[PDB]
Amino acid sequence: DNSVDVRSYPNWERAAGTRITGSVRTRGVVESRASVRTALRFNLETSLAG
Amino acid sequence: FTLIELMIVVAIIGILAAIAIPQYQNYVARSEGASALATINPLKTTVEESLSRGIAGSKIKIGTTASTATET
Repeated sequence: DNSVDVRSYPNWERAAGTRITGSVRTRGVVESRASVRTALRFNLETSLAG
Repeated sequence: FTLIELMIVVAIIGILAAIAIPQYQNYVARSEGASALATINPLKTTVEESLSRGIAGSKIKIGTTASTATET
């Protein structure tokens, strides 16, 4: 979570010091995850003895 | 009533009806100018203040519309 202000060039009240005019809030959430893959190969061998 | 008193009154009326009157226009003509400058001189102070503070010209105006940190 975070917040930031917004201010344009000198305006409002006929001042000359750059006053605040708005704001923008930012939110979110971080997530972490791990994965482990494993692949094993095997050869088949068939037969028919008699 | 008699004629002596009436004639004396008529003569005194004509006598009084002889007072001269001098000019009285230059007095007002000079008083008007003595007031015009006295009224429109002090604005130089505000002009110099506005020009030396920081704000630029043009915005300097007259009237009664309050003031702010930009216009005078």
